[PDB]
Amino acid sequence: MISTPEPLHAGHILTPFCCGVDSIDNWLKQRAMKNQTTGASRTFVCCGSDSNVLAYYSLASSAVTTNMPDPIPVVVLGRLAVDKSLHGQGVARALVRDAGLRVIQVAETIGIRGMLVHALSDEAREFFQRVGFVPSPMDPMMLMVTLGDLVESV
Amino acid sequence: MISTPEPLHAGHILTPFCCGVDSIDNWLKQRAMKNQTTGASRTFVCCGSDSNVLAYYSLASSAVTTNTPDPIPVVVLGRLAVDKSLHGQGVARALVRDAGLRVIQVAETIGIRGMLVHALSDEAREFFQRVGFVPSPMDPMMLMVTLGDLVESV
Amino acid sequence: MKRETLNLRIKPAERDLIDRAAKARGKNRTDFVLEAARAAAEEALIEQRIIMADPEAYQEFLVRLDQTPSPNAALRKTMQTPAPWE
Amino acid sequence: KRETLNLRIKPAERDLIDRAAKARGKNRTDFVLEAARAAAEEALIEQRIIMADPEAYQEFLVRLDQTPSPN
Amino acid sequence: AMKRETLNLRIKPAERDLIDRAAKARGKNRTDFVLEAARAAAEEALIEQRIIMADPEAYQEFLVRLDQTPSPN
Amino acid sequence: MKRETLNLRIKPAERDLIDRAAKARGKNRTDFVLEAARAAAEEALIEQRIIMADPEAYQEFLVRLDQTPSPNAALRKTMQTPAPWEQ
Ligand SMILES: CC(=O)SCCNC(=O)CCNC(=O)[C@H](O)C(C)(C)COP(=O)(O)OP(=O)(O)OC[C@H]1O[C@@H](n2cnc3c(N)ncnc32)[C@H](O)[C@@H]1OP(=O)(O)O
Ligand SMILES: CC(=O)SCCNC(=O)CCNC(=O)[C@H](O)C(C)(C)COP(=O)(O)OP(=O)(O)OC[C@H]1O[C@@H](n2cnc3c(N)ncnc32)[C@H](O)[C@@H]1OP(=O)(O)O
Ligand SMILES: [Cl-]
Repeated sequence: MISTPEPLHAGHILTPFCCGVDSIDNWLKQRAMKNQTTGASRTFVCCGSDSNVLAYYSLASSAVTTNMPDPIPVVVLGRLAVDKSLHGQGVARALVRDAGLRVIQVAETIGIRGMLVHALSDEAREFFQRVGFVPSPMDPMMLMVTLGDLVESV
Repeated sequence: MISTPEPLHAGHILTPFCCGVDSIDNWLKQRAMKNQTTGASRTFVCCGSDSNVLAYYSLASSAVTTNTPDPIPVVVLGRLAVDKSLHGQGVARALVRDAGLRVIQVAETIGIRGMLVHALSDEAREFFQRVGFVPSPMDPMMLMVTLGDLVESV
Repeated sequence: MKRETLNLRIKPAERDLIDRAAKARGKNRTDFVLEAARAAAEEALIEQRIIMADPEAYQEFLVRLDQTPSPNAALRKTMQTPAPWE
Repeated sequence: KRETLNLRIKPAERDLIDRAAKARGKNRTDFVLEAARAAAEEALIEQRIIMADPEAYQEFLVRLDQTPSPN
Repeated sequence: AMKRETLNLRIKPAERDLIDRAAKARGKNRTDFVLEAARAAAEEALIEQRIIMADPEAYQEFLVRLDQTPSPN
Repeated sequence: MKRETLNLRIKPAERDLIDRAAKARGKNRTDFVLEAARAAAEEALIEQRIIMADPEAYQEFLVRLDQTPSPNAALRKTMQTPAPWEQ
């Protein structure tokens, strides 16, 4: 059975994680623990029976601007992936909900106004649209949920 | 009085360190602890009365190779700096000796054949020549000591 | 779903360094370069701390942020569906 | 006069690189070649110093931190 | 020919020589090395101002709250 | 003093982003760019995992590595002089 999303630490077992996208498997195994300690991003993991990561996603703080207006703080949803063992069962949708609830509970600290995600393929765009993200005016492969839509959704 | 060089950790106080080269002061305060944890390089510090770093240097493993054979493992002496309070008193030369003795004690593990340093100015080249480095055939601003010269020098 | 050719101007010394690295990894030259570019591209996009918008796109973005909250059905289902970790 | 590296690339893979290059203010060629150069240096240092003997590399790291005593 | 748009630097030759060595090491031209370094530093400077230095205490609370378990209602 | 002009071809949008960052730091445009270039240059040089040699330089490097060990006076003084912390 899959544990509650918690911050990645050195006790989590990464090697067997396979979501079917090599680069996203590699990032978890090669870069995630380093990111976690340097504070580049914050990674959250679900575990199975033996501290083995079955799923993960990363959040980072970012800002949107133009051109000199004050940039808008946003949370960027980075990589998100589920072990193939758990595909087609609402786990990824539950990770997006987990991310959305984090964004709500932190939003007023530094004035987060929404959550963005960079779709890395047409497949990912379809998936992100399918759980409630919408294309941004900046880029059709850069999707968003407003803090307003998030808060009203709960 | 200045402590024995030990690996940098989070308990070391970096803010007051001033060697007179901003970029080298900044690296200690901004990048050294991050490098130490990701394992990009290994940083060694001398401390004074209150766990304040008075001096530091970094070592990293590197390799030399040729254009178009097995690359030659070397230790790179990176940034090396002494608080202005301690200038002109053999501290920096003693840090180079500390580095040289580390290189000797580790050399056989992976076949280190020498120690390199990248002179960032004519001042640094003069200093590095003054404590026993010699210009490499690759680059006059890249200086070296062979493991053979190091071992025989003790 | 079809394959495009990308011809990239490269110094021979840069090409020879990639061939040595591909050899060392037991990878074909094309896979070594494409896997390296894919990994770097996802990193470049995800790690953007400052996202720059064209001015017209930026004001539409601000219009949507300020708009009367109207969550679509998909987002409602995402946020109201209890997690497998209960 | 111009030396080329020839890639067969899926259009979706090319489109992701163009988005990443745009975000970095680099041209497509520079983004791909800089990424390949960085990966190549990493692949070659990892082979010669870590993967030739992982156990020797860990001992190297252990011994590097130990206090040097000349006598 | 269209216009060439310029950023003009007065640079000490020893500083220029250090950039040429670093660009060489990276296989980049001098212009790209300097502009890529300035772009990366500019993005860092701007995100740090708006999100950390506008209120360092608010930023730390943000980090604290981000890790706490989300519990709707 | 002994300063040269370096004229760099830049997209206006890239110039304007640097000006915004320099403003935020209370820095002059030239100092922001030169400090960023200096920091990146020392990092680029120091963190070279693979140091590439021209073939002729490489064989001289190999000759020096293999040579009969003859440590110069400066190196001998460095390695034999006790540190300030050895008491
Ligand atoms: C762009 C980034 O930041 S990373 C890119 C996204 N992640 C990856 O590509 C990694 C590899 N893939 C995976 O890990 C998974 O297949 C994921 C993350 C895409 C989805 O995992 P699942 O747990 O199977 O999704 P879940 O069961 O919660 O389904 C949620 C919704 O998305 C849909 N969906 C699931 N997989 C996909 C897919 N591959 N493409 C499109 N839509 C999908 C589901 O049908 C469902 O919508 P519905 O209510 O209309 O039925
Ligand atoms: C380039 C890299 O990768 S590391 C960068 C290192 N260089 C820097 O610019 C850092 C900033 N400066 C400093 O912190 C220091 O002044 C250092 C490291 C240059 C020297 O520190 P000190 O402790 O004063 O040197 P120390 O007292 O051990 O002197 C040893 C020898 O170096 C010489 N030396 C000291 N400072 C300098 C200098 N600025 N230029 C040239 N030679 C110098 C001494 O005269 C002595 O030679 P001698 O015995 O033949 O007279
Ligand atoms: Cl101008």
